[PDB]
Amino acid sequence: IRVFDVWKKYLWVLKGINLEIEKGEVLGIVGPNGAGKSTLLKVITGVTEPDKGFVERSGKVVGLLELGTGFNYELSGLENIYVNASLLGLSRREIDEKLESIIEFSELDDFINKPLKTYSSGMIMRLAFSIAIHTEPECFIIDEALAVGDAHFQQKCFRKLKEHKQKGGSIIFVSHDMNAVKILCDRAILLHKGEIIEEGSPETVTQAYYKLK
Amino acid sequence: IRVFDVWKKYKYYKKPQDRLKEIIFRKPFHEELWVLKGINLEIEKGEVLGIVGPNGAGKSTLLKVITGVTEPDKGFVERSGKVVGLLELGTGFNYELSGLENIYVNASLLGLSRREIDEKLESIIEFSELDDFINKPLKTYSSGMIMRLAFSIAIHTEPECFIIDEALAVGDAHFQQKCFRKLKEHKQKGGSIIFVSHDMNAVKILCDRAILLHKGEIIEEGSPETVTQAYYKLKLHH
Repeated sequence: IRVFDVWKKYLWVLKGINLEIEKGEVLGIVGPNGAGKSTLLKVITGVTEPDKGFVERSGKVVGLLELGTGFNYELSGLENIYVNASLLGLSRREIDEKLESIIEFSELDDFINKPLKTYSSGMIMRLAFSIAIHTEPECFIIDEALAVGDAHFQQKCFRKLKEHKQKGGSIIFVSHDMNAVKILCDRAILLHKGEIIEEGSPETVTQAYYKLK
Repeated sequence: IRVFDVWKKYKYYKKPQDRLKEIIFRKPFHEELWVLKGINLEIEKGEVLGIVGPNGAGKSTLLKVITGVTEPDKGFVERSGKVVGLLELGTGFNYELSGLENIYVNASLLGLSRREIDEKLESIIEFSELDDFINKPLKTYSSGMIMRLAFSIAIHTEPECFIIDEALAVGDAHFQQKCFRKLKEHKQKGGSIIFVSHDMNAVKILCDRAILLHKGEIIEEGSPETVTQAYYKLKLHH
């Protein structure tokens, strides 16, 4: 939710970053690839510790880095659901309530017992999406590379995202399509060399990015 | 390159519980299923071959035997040179290491020599378009930059065949074209490419010929029109 004066070095990747993601919000993060967007998201999700300052988050954040974490291909898809969902914080009771819905979402009911090694690359993405979309995290990190291979599958993923937004979820959108930002994002921010140059409505930020572009 | 009488099986426990019960009773309590049955195939240098089929047909397990990650239970596969696939892309990367340092381990694992790395090192870093960040460690790299780097190392190792699933290579179209241009250069240089997709239109235009894989066997093979037609005939009678 809230990022307060967070700093990260290795040179400082992030300098004086203050940010807040409110509930029910679709937030777009735009900038050069070299600006350090990945390091900013990692401090948010919590995989990277801020060198100076702090960030407080109400709940877990799910991003591409988390997606499909801990998968073991020797294990079955059904077995893999448990290990992935457990790493994402779902309780044993929660998994069983959602195991039925997760399998129906992936549409792998025929193949779910089969071990992951046999699955096609598309099937694995479909499975990891199903586990991730159901963990009910407070925030979702959506890079444009996500949602690839959607035989209308994106619509089911997109429909749950509307449900997630209505339930107080927050979404972070990482993409280079500014037009997409206006359509999906309630507000956006532009990141340059570890600092936020301009923030606000997606129209204002899209203008500023074009000024930089 | 050449796949002869390849067969591949796996254990199929009905319930996760049953994996326990087989420990207790000392008896197997699994199901043996064959991903690939009677797979005979040839890949000619300078060929774009399309592998189309249902997800269960076994394409992933078949591609994995070709790349060399999995050994066939029955039959054999012979390849003249290395094959690069999604599992290989960025294999062995350590994010704590620098982007330049990580290049060395990937190429060393992909078989490139210390001398071989250096000759093409200039173009590869210029190919990735990562200039100041090359000194920087991978952890700072964006997901795009990491994938962008991994493609760059793999695309120039000049393996005999490239396996391209359609979901793979997604990204900046301008960089995807850079990969597309190099693959055309790869084909001209005697390279062979394998195209895996559910887009028949993509298969028909790009693939010189194709095979249809269903239930672990090739039901129809040949010109892309016939195979794409055959794939439609298969979808009717299911």
